[PDB]
Amino acid sequence: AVKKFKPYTPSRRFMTVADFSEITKTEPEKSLVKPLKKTGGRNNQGRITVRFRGGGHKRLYRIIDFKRWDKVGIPAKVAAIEYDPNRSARIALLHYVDGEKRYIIAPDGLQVGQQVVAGPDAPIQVGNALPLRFIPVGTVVHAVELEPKKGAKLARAAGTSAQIQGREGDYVILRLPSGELRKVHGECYATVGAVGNADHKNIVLGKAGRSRWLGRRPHVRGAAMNPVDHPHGGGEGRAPRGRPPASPWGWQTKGLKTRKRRKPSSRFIIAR
Amino acid sequence: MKRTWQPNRRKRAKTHGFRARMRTPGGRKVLKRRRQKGRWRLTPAVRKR
RNA sequence: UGGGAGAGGGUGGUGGAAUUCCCGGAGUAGCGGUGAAAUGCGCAGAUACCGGGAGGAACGCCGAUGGCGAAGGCAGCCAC
RNA sequence: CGAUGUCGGCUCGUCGCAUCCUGGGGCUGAAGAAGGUCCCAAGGGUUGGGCUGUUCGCCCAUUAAAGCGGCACGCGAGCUG
RNA sequence: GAAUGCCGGCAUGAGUAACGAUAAAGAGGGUGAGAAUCCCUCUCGCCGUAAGCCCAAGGGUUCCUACGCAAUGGUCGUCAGCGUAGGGUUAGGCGGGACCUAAGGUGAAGCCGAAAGGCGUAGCCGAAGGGCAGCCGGUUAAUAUUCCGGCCCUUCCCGCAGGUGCGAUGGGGGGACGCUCUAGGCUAGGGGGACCGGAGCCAUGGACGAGCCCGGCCAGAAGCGCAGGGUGGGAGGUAGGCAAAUCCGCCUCCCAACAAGCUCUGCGUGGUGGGGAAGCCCGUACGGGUGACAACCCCCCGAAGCCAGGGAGCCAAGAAAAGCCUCUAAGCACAACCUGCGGGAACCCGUACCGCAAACCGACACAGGUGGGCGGGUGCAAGAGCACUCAGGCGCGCGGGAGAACCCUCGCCAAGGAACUCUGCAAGUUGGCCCCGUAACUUCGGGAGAAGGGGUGCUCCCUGGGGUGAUGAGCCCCGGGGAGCCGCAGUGAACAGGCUCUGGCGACUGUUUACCAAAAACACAGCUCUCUGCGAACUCGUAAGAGGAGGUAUAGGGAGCGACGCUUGCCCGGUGCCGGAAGGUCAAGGGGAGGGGUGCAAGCCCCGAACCGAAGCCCCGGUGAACGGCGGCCGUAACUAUAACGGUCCUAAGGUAGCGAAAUUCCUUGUCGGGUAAGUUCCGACCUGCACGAAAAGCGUAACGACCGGAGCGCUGUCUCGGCGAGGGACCCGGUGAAAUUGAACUGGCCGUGAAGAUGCGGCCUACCCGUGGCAGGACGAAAAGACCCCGUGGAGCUUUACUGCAGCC
RNA sequence: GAGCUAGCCCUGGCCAGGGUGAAGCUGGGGUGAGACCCAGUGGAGGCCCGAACCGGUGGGGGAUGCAAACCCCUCGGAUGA
RNA sequence: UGGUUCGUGGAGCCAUGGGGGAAUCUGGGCGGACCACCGCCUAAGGCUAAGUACUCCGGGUGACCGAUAGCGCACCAGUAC
Ligand SMILES: [Mg+2]
Ligand SMILES: [Mg+2]
Ligand SMILES: [Mg+2]
Ligand SMILES: [Mg+2]
Ligand SMILES: [Mg+2]
Ligand SMILES: [Mg+2]
Ligand SMILES: [Mg+2]
Ligand SMILES: [Mg+2]
Ligand SMILES: [Mg+2]
Ligand SMILES: [Mg+2]
Ligand SMILES: [Mg+2]
Ligand SMILES: [Mg+2]
Ligand SMILES: [Mg+2]
Ligand SMILES: [Mg+2]
Ligand SMILES: [Mg+2]
Ligand SMILES: [Mg+2]
Ligand SMILES: [Mg+2]
Ligand SMILES: [Mg+2]
Ligand SMILES: [Mg+2]
Ligand SMILES: [Mg+2]
Ligand SMILES: [Mg+2]
Ligand SMILES: [Mg+2]
Ligand SMILES: [Mg+2]
Ligand SMILES: [Mg+2]
Ligand SMILES: [Mg+2]
Ligand SMILES: [Mg+2]
Ligand SMILES: [Mg+2]
Ligand SMILES: [Mg+2]
Ligand SMILES: [Mg+2]
Ligand SMILES: [Mg+2]
Ligand SMILES: [Mg+2]
Ligand SMILES: [Mg+2]
Ligand SMILES: [Mg+2]
Ligand SMILES: [Mg+2]
Ligand SMILES: [Mg+2]
Ligand SMILES: [Mg+2]
Ligand SMILES: [Mg+2]
Ligand SMILES: [Mg+2]
Ligand SMILES: [Mg+2]
Ligand SMILES: [Mg+2]
Ligand SMILES: [Mg+2]
Ligand SMILES: [Mg+2]
Ligand SMILES: [Mg+2]
Ligand SMILES: [Mg+2]
Ligand SMILES: [Mg+2]
Ligand SMILES: [Mg+2]
Ligand SMILES: [Mg+2]
Ligand SMILES: [Mg+2]
Ligand SMILES: [Mg+2]
Ligand SMILES: [Mg+2]
Ligand SMILES: [Mg+2]
Ligand SMILES: [Mg+2]
Ligand SMILES: [Mg+2]
Ligand SMILES: [Mg+2]
Ligand SMILES: [Mg+2]
Ligand SMILES: [Mg+2]
Ligand SMILES: [Mg+2]
Ligand SMILES: [Mg+2]
Ligand SMILES: [Mg+2]
Ligand SMILES: [Mg+2]
Ligand SMILES: [Mg+2]
Ligand SMILES: [Mg+2]
Ligand SMILES: [Mg+2]
Ligand SMILES: [Mg+2]
Ligand SMILES: [Mg+2]
Ligand SMILES: [Mg+2]
Ligand SMILES: [Mg+2]
Ligand SMILES: [Mg+2]
Ligand SMILES: [Mg+2]
Ligand SMILES: [Mg+2]
Ligand SMILES: [Mg+2]
Ligand SMILES: [Mg+2]
Ligand SMILES: [Mg+2]
Ligand SMILES: [Mg+2]
Ligand SMILES: [Mg+2]
Ligand SMILES: [Mg+2]
Ligand SMILES: [Mg+2]
Ligand SMILES: [Mg+2]
Ligand SMILES: [Mg+2]
Ligand SMILES: [Mg+2]
Ligand SMILES: [Mg+2]
Ligand SMILES: [Mg+2]
Ligand SMILES: [Mg+2]
Ligand SMILES: [Mg+2]
Ligand SMILES: [Mg+2]
Ligand SMILES: [Mg+2]
Ligand SMILES: [Mg+2]
Ligand SMILES: [Mg+2]
Ligand SMILES: [Mg+2]
Ligand SMILES: [Mg+2]
Ligand SMILES: [Mg+2]
Ligand SMILES: [Mg+2]
Ligand SMILES: [Mg+2]
Ligand SMILES: [Mg+2]
Ligand SMILES: [Mg+2]
Ligand SMILES: [Mg+2]
Ligand SMILES: [Mg+2]
Ligand SMILES: [Mg+2]
Ligand SMILES: [Mg+2]
Ligand SMILES: [Mg+2]
Ligand SMILES: [Mg+2]
Ligand SMILES: [Mg+2]
Ligand SMILES: [Mg+2]
Ligand SMILES: [Mg+2]
Ligand SMILES: [Mg+2]
Ligand SMILES: [Mg+2]
Ligand SMILES: [Mg+2]
Ligand SMILES: [Mg+2]
Ligand SMILES: [Mg+2]
Ligand SMILES: [Mg+2]
Ligand SMILES: [Mg+2]
Ligand SMILES: [Mg+2]
Ligand SMILES: [Mg+2]
Ligand SMILES: [Mg+2]
Ligand SMILES: [Mg+2]
Ligand SMILES: [Mg+2]
Ligand SMILES: [Mg+2]
Ligand SMILES: [Mg+2]
Ligand SMILES: [Mg+2]
Ligand SMILES: [Mg+2]
Ligand SMILES: [Mg+2]
Ligand SMILES: [Mg+2]
Ligand SMILES: [Mg+2]
Ligand SMILES: [Mg+2]
Ligand SMILES: [Mg+2]
Ligand SMILES: [Mg+2]
Ligand SMILES: [Mg+2]
Ligand SMILES: [Mg+2]
Ligand SMILES: [Mg+2]
Ligand SMILES: [Mg+2]
Ligand SMILES: [Mg+2]
Ligand SMILES: [Mg+2]
Ligand SMILES: [Mg+2]
Ligand SMILES: [Mg+2]
Ligand SMILES: [Mg+2]
Ligand SMILES: [Mg+2]
Ligand SMILES: [Mg+2]
Ligand SMILES: [Mg+2]
Ligand SMILES: [Mg+2]
Ligand SMILES: [Mg+2]
Ligand SMILES: [Mg+2]
Ligand SMILES: [Mg+2]
Ligand SMILES: [Mg+2]
Ligand SMILES: [Mg+2]
Ligand SMILES: [Mg+2]
Ligand SMILES: [Mg+2]
Ligand SMILES: [Mg+2]
Ligand SMILES: [Mg+2]
Ligand SMILES: [Mg+2]
Ligand SMILES: [Mg+2]
Ligand SMILES: [Mg+2]
Ligand SMILES: [Mg+2]
Ligand SMILES: [Mg+2]
Ligand SMILES: [Mg+2]
Ligand SMILES: [Mg+2]
Ligand SMILES: [Mg+2]
Ligand SMILES: [Mg+2]
Ligand SMILES: [Mg+2]
Ligand SMILES: [Mg+2]
Ligand SMILES: [Mg+2]
Ligand SMILES: [Mg+2]
Ligand SMILES: [Mg+2]
Ligand SMILES: [Mg+2]
Ligand SMILES: [Mg+2]
Ligand SMILES: [Mg+2]
Ligand SMILES: [Mg+2]
Ligand SMILES: [Mg+2]
Ligand SMILES: [Mg+2]
Ligand SMILES: [Mg+2]
Ligand SMILES: [Mg+2]
Ligand SMILES: [Mg+2]
Ligand SMILES: [Mg+2]
Ligand SMILES: [Mg+2]
Ligand SMILES: [Mg+2]
Ligand SMILES: [Mg+2]
Ligand SMILES: [Mg+2]
Ligand SMILES: [Mg+2]
Ligand SMILES: [Mg+2]
Ligand SMILES: [Mg+2]
Ligand SMILES: [Mg+2]
Ligand SMILES: [Mg+2]
Ligand SMILES: [Mg+2]
Ligand SMILES: [Mg+2]
Ligand SMILES: [Mg+2]
Ligand SMILES: [Mg+2]
Ligand SMILES: [Mg+2]
Ligand SMILES: [Mg+2]
Ligand SMILES: [Mg+2]
Ligand SMILES: [Mg+2]
Ligand SMILES: [Mg+2]
Ligand SMILES: [Mg+2]
Ligand SMILES: [Mg+2]
Ligand SMILES: [Mg+2]
Ligand SMILES: [Mg+2]
Ligand SMILES: [Mg+2]
Ligand SMILES: [Mg+2]
Ligand SMILES: [Mg+2]
Ligand SMILES: [Mg+2]
Ligand SMILES: [Mg+2]
Ligand SMILES: [Mg+2]
Ligand SMILES: [Mg+2]
Ligand SMILES: [Mg+2]
Ligand SMILES: [Mg+2]
Ligand SMILES: [Mg+2]
Ligand SMILES: [Mg+2]
Ligand SMILES: [Mg+2]
Ligand SMILES: [Mg+2]
Ligand SMILES: [Mg+2]
Ligand SMILES: [Mg+2]
Ligand SMILES: [Mg+2]
Ligand SMILES: [Mg+2]
Ligand SMILES: [Mg+2]
Ligand SMILES: [Mg+2]
Ligand SMILES: [Mg+2]
Ligand SMILES: [Mg+2]
Ligand SMILES: [Mg+2]
Ligand SMILES: [Mg+2]
Ligand SMILES: [Mg+2]
Ligand SMILES: [Mg+2]
Ligand SMILES: [Mg+2]
Ligand SMILES: [Mg+2]
Ligand SMILES: [Mg+2]
Ligand SMILES: [Mg+2]
Ligand SMILES: [Mg+2]
Ligand SMILES: [Mg+2]
Ligand SMILES: [Mg+2]
Ligand SMILES: [Mg+2]
Ligand SMILES: [Mg+2]
Ligand SMILES: [Mg+2]
Ligand SMILES: [Mg+2]
Ligand SMILES: [Mg+2]
Ligand SMILES: [Mg+2]
Ligand SMILES: [Mg+2]
Ligand SMILES: [Mg+2]
Ligand SMILES: [Mg+2]
Ligand SMILES: [Mg+2]
Ligand SMILES: [Mg+2]
Ligand SMILES: [Mg+2]
Ligand SMILES: [Mg+2]
Ligand SMILES: [Mg+2]
Ligand SMILES: [Mg+2]
Ligand SMILES: [Mg+2]
Ligand SMILES: [Mg+2]
Repeated sequence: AVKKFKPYTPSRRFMTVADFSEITKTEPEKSLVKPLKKTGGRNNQGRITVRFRGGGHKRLYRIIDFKRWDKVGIPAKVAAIEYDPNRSARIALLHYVDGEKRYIIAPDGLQVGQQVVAGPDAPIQVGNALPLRFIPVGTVVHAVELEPKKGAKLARAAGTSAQIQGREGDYVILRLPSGELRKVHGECYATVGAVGNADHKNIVLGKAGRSRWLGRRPHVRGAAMNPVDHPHGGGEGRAPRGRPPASPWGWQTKGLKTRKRRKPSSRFIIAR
Repeated sequence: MKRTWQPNRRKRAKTHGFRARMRTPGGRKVLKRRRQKGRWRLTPAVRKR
């Protein structure tokens, strides 16, 4: 839906805030299962290796369930849907009949009080997790494992999904959110449905401060620098570059493909 | 204005102390040189308890 | 009250022909287009044919000089 | 070049005359008034503004006239910048 | 004898500058050999959300006392933060540690590294973060929440008494948290009083009066009373909380749905314990006596503090561990643990003093800097603002005169108001609150404090609301209405915007060249391109490993542009990039046709053609919000003129929209209009664009700007064109007393000359010796081994299709 | 060598007092249901004025200074990047 | 690739990182590409004084200095600062 503001200040005339009506009466999170101390830090053992990070709001990390084959057959009731600061999606807090409480990444259409389960059994319903093989060809799915028993790694951002295209021996063909055509092992678990919070792409940050709240420090152009700091540095009053556009470290940034050619993964990819 | 020397006993001891010098080979060489030179004080005197 | 007709509107599904593209087989001196031709594609192996895959669009005969709506308009079927 | 601060303005002037006006004067195509040119003569005086960093120039209103140049294109151990 | 030589000593300036904030001094009396400066008394001035108090870091004997002035103090000094000597720092409760954990560090296991060494789950260290039991008074010259007095607590150990299955570094709960706005009751604090307690006092015209002026509290167990914070209670089942678990979690039933009850805080009351002003008398460098059997009462304001884990809202979504409670396991149930009461034990370290400053950082008794808490009254609207002033602490460690020029700060001004000038630079106008009333434009919020006008004091009368008192008196806040009074002036003093039009640039809040540039530069939300399928790409690292990220295409990295509105056209010949199992060239390797060297020979050793050989380049294509670029000449219309039209040359293609003499336009003050009396500036247009142009984006854009340009109303010492006054210096006297510079000097002017600019050479002229206040013309004045220029086969920083290499990648 | 300085990480503290009054809610108007419009409440914002506090805009002074970056007036932000 | 005078040179010998990969006296290395003859050695295991280097320390001597010299210090100096 997206919240809008009146221009009672500049930067408030384009600012826009997400709709939190799907956040059930549960704003503060769950102890026990989560939170962990989350270690803010823009750098390695010493050196910054990803520029322009730092600042922004403190965050507690929600240690979510990305491998649902622990509770094969054990159903759970969706107790709540909460805001997760460490990801774009929302998170669903579910109570297993087992008594154990877990968070799943909250798919689109998930309602509070609804029944969800994981396993080869599992009715093909939104929220349920299955090995890819037993899911009907053509249904959309998310939180897809890459290799069996390694954890969900595909389609976890707000409003993303993958669609099952076909099967081929022990593998099923997925069309990933990028549009890549990928061979993924049949035994890989994935949970049916799309991610939801799909209005995430429609939010307008509004001002610089909002960028800072998310820990995103200002990004300065190479043109603004000096030849010591970027081959785009200098020269005189503005400059159109003078060479194929490059990163600070000298590699070209318009077209140069960079995935290594001889990767063993190559014989499982079909598209772009 | 604000000058460069802003004393701190913990900073002085943690930065120039005997144990800090002993922790690395470069500082052990510092203590070796000051000993051979006959320095009365191998490391800065940081006081208080 | 009792019945009748109808592409009335919508949501969710769902079918086949066909187009284009990708993959394999086997096949080679051109295809294409126009009043005439060229651009163009084709010796890096095309058009033609077969097998499978993908996606979008409208709905072939029925179909009518037919029907429905206030109008613009409304067409493969199913349920609500 | 092991130092001679460089345009323009302000302030302080001072010097040369090949004279902008004032005074003397020959000639005049000098009726008179006013002019032209010219010899002698610097004692003094030689406005306030608009434009522009401007020197210079163009204009507005005047005036007897709105002079040219030298003094490290005078003058920053005087000022500005 | 020289090296702007090195070390040391002494001159010069020169008794000159300065004596370190303009908050301020006068007198008198002590002491002393010596008093503007030390002591005491009075008069005066200054600070007072400090220039007063309390903590923290730092400092480290500066604290106190006694004896002293050679040196330190910008002078003096009998003085001190100085010298000599002595003394002073007392804790189970304050702070730190025999408590905990975070970043980070360290680090057994383990991983890596020529070596030194690097990462590294556990554990450990690691703190104004959590946990922890004390308040009030009195005493020293110096310590006190440490010593004493009163009252109150905390742990441990041993004993009896009563209870219970006790019971772990293990399981669970708890601790446990953001920003803004807040309700209820309290406290600190403050205002006050006809009430109480006081030594006193009627002055100078009046006042013996509810007169003046001072003070009217502090802490305090148990039990209480009020406000408040936390919490449901059971009965079954159980597969989860990595063993077990009566605990937790989860499902099903029942009573609560209440904060009733249970604990837990704070605040009043409280057995009881302390303090107790002004004034007067004393001798202190200060404190004591008395006032004192001191009184210790009632209202009002009321916090940002307490009840604090209270409530509500919002997105950007808000530490960890231990102490604490429960649960159980090995073990043990003669243990052990819980409760109550006794007796016993309770360590180590700091404790002085300064602490917005003469004790910390500044070489200095330096106008700079330094975290946190308290920080009173009055009045101006308010408030930590500003003016005065309690408590208190100061007069800034050279004075005295004078009344010059001149410098700085400040005040005023006739008449004119920007004529000054680069430019209203500066300064001046305006200025707080209440009430009316406001345009274009606009993104509908704004522009708005537009502009701009009126009121503002004081007395009396009537009168409406609230809060605390019971539905009332007092009291505390706000108003409304009506008459009057005074001055030039009523936010009367202090703090408290000048106004308007237009354009250029940037959307806007912001960031930046510490120490000359705060901008039109950077950033910014937003838009586009590209890379990247998770052991992701990219980055650091030899590696291990770490970031990316405990993230997964709505995610992450690079690049550019830069809100928003409207839009971003043609050229892929060249470069970059992307896609192309064809062909050409193409290294090592394979292959051996053939030939060579020795040998009596088998043999051994060499070269060595075809032929099979990758990536790359060539070649084929795509791709410009990738690198980039987007023409010329001649002719033609019936007034001339122009050329909608035509022809031709060439390129890969031959700038469309939109703007345009611009932040771009040389000629140029292009040309017309407008602003002026006058307009190389400014604005509106034409287009002949030397040399705009569409994401190094193009054209506009409300608002915004310590950005830049132009113009006007208002106001001025900016100017005609200056004058006067005040003060701190300058100046004279006493006192302490620098500096760079300096070949030596007994150092005139002119006209010449001299290395081309003479005090010193030539000729003439002028000129007694020597000082003081001063102006700057000169001594090519001082200060920097010229920073522009050139040179050196001098150095450094950058980029590239310069050379040759290296990391990295194929 | 990061006790100055730049960035970040962990944990603490601070921002007086005033104005403007977003969304949402309550009532009412209006419809078939709305949208929407009035009030009242409400306390939003890289909100406005402006002390502490963080700055350093313009001018004057200072230039062997109080100061090897200062001083006076003026100026910016001032719940947020 | 390194060492040797040896810098690819006719480039060996000695050591190696790397691919292949023997034998035990009629066995193997070498005599500077290579081959034949003729000669010298017996690798892939370790220990080995002396003669040789130096002067923190002690002693002796000086066509060595004599407080701006001589070690930075003749003196409580690697101190004061
Ligand atoms: Mg590391
Ligand atoms: Mg690092
Ligand atoms: Mg480190
Ligand atoms: Mg998470
Ligand atoms: Mg979410
Ligand atoms: Mg940027
Ligand atoms: Mg730059
Ligand atoms: Mg570069
Ligand atoms: Mg570069
Ligand atoms: Mg530059
Ligand atoms: Mg250029
Ligand atoms: Mg460039
Ligand atoms: Mg170029
Ligand atoms: Mg690709
Ligand atoms: Mg790369
Ligand atoms: Mg590749
Ligand atoms: Mg020169
Ligand atoms: Mg020379
Ligand atoms: Mg000289
Ligand atoms: Mg000179
Ligand atoms: Mg000179
Ligand atoms: Mg000149
Ligand atoms: Mg000049
Ligand atoms: Mg003449
Ligand atoms: Mg005449
Ligand atoms: Mg005449
Ligand atoms: Mg005449
Ligand atoms: Mg004449
Ligand atoms: Mg003359
Ligand atoms: Mg004359
Ligand atoms: Mg003028
Ligand atoms: Mg003018
Ligand atoms: Mg003249
Ligand atoms: Mg002259
Ligand atoms: Mg000249
Ligand atoms: Mg000139
Ligand atoms: Mg001149
Ligand atoms: Mg000057
Ligand atoms: Mg000058
Ligand atoms: Mg001069
Ligand atoms: Mg001067
Ligand atoms: Mg000499
Ligand atoms: Mg000499
Ligand atoms: Mg000589
Ligand atoms: Mg010298
Ligand atoms: Mg002297
Ligand atoms: Mg004197
Ligand atoms: Mg003098
Ligand atoms: Mg003098
Ligand atoms: Mg003097
Ligand atoms: Mg002074
Ligand atoms: Mg006296
Ligand atoms: Mg006396
Ligand atoms: Mg005596
Ligand atoms: Mg402390
Ligand atoms: Mg000190
Ligand atoms: Mg002392
Ligand atoms: Mg004494
Ligand atoms: Mg003394
Ligand atoms: Mg003295
Ligand atoms: Mg002094
Ligand atoms: Mg004394
Ligand atoms: Mg003292
Ligand atoms: Mg002393
Ligand atoms: Mg102990
Ligand atoms: Mg002990
Ligand atoms: Mg401890
Ligand atoms: Mg400990
Ligand atoms: Mg610990
Ligand atoms: Mg850790
Ligand atoms: Mg770390
Ligand atoms: Mg450790
Ligand atoms: Mg380590
Ligand atoms: Mg670690
Ligand atoms: Mg604490
Ligand atoms: Mg404690
Ligand atoms: Mg004391
Ligand atoms: Mg107590
Ligand atoms: Mg128990
Ligand atoms: Mg038990
Ligand atoms: Mg226990
Ligand atoms: Mg626990
Ligand atoms: Mg816990
Ligand atoms: Mg109240
Ligand atoms: Mg009280
Ligand atoms: Mg009170
Ligand atoms: Mg009172
Ligand atoms: Mg009172
Ligand atoms: Mg009495
Ligand atoms: Mg009387
Ligand atoms: Mg009185
Ligand atoms: Mg009273
Ligand atoms: Mg009580
Ligand atoms: Mg109660
Ligand atoms: Mg049970
Ligand atoms: Mg249970
Ligand atoms: Mg268990
Ligand atoms: Mg009480
Ligand atoms: Mg008393
Ligand atoms: Mg005293
Ligand atoms: Mg506070
Ligand atoms: Mg709460
Ligand atoms: Mg709360
Ligand atoms: Mg935790
Ligand atoms: Mg622990
Ligand atoms: Mg047991
Ligand atoms: Mg047992
Ligand atoms: Mg003490
Ligand atoms: Mg003390
Ligand atoms: Mg003090
Ligand atoms: Mg201060
Ligand atoms: Mg302070
Ligand atoms: Mg000071
Ligand atoms: Mg100091
Ligand atoms: Mg002083
Ligand atoms: Mg401060
Ligand atoms: Mg106060
Ligand atoms: Mg006050
Ligand atoms: Mg007062
Ligand atoms: Mg008041
Ligand atoms: Mg006010
Ligand atoms: Mg305060
Ligand atoms: Mg004040
Ligand atoms: Mg006082
Ligand atoms: Mg002084
Ligand atoms: Mg005045
Ligand atoms: Mg005047
Ligand atoms: Mg007047
Ligand atoms: Mg006027
Ligand atoms: Mg003018
Ligand atoms: Mg003038
Ligand atoms: Mg101007
Ligand atoms: Mg001004
Ligand atoms: Mg005024
Ligand atoms: Mg005012
Ligand atoms: Mg003003
Ligand atoms: Mg007024
Ligand atoms: Mg208007
Ligand atoms: Mg108008
Ligand atoms: Mg309207
Ligand atoms: Mg405007
Ligand atoms: Mg408005
Ligand atoms: Mg007004
Ligand atoms: Mg009442
Ligand atoms: Mg009342
Ligand atoms: Mg009046
Ligand atoms: Mg004032
Ligand atoms: Mg104002
Ligand atoms: Mg005005
Ligand atoms: Mg403007
Ligand atoms: Mg324009
Ligand atoms: Mg212009
Ligand atoms: Mg800006
Ligand atoms: Mg603002
Ligand atoms: Mg600067
Ligand atoms: Mg610096
Ligand atoms: Mg600097
Ligand atoms: Mg600099
Ligand atoms: Mg500046
Ligand atoms: Mg600025
Ligand atoms: Mg868009
Ligand atoms: Mg790397
Ligand atoms: Mg790594
Ligand atoms: Mg990683
Ligand atoms: Mg992570
Ligand atoms: Mg992205
Ligand atoms: Mg990016
Ligand atoms: Mg840009
Ligand atoms: Mg658009
Ligand atoms: Mg374009
Ligand atoms: Mg383009
Ligand atoms: Mg285009
Ligand atoms: Mg191309
Ligand atoms: Mg091209
Ligand atoms: Mg090419
Ligand atoms: Mg290619
Ligand atoms: Mg090839
Ligand atoms: Mg070959
Ligand atoms: Mg032969
Ligand atoms: Mg091509
Ligand atoms: Mg004609
Ligand atoms: Mg033509
Ligand atoms: Mg041609
Ligand atoms: Mg055009
Ligand atoms: Mg033009
Ligand atoms: Mg023009
Ligand atoms: Mg004209
Ligand atoms: Mg004109
Ligand atoms: Mg002008
Ligand atoms: Mg044209
Ligand atoms: Mg341009
Ligand atoms: Mg163009
Ligand atoms: Mg472009
Ligand atoms: Mg732009
Ligand atoms: Mg424009
Ligand atoms: Mg624009
Ligand atoms: Mg504009
Ligand atoms: Mg500005
Ligand atoms: Mg700004
Ligand atoms: Mg005006
Ligand atoms: Mg004046
Ligand atoms: Mg004047
Ligand atoms: Mg005159
Ligand atoms: Mg005066
Ligand atoms: Mg004197
Ligand atoms: Mg001469
Ligand atoms: Mg002579
Ligand atoms: Mg002479
Ligand atoms: Mg003199
Ligand atoms: Mg002078
Ligand atoms: Mg002179
Ligand atoms: Mg001279
Ligand atoms: Mg000179
Ligand atoms: Mg030099
Ligand atoms: Mg030199
Ligand atoms: Mg030079
Ligand atoms: Mg030059
Ligand atoms: Mg050369
Ligand atoms: Mg060179
Ligand atoms: Mg360098
Ligand atoms: Mg630092
Ligand atoms: Mg404070
Ligand atoms: Mg509203
Ligand atoms: Mg507000
Ligand atoms: Mg604001
Ligand atoms: Mg503002
Ligand atoms: Mg402000
Ligand atoms: Mg700043
Ligand atoms: Mg300041
Ligand atoms: Mg300033
Ligand atoms: Mg100045
Ligand atoms: Mg302002
Ligand atoms: Mg070699
Ligand atoms: Mg070799
Ligand atoms: Mg050779
Ligand atoms: Mg060789
Ligand atoms: Mg080998
Ligand atoms: Mg050998
Ligand atoms: Mg051989
Ligand atoms: Mg040989
Ligand atoms: Mg051996
Ligand atoms: Mg000597
Ligand atoms: Mg010596």
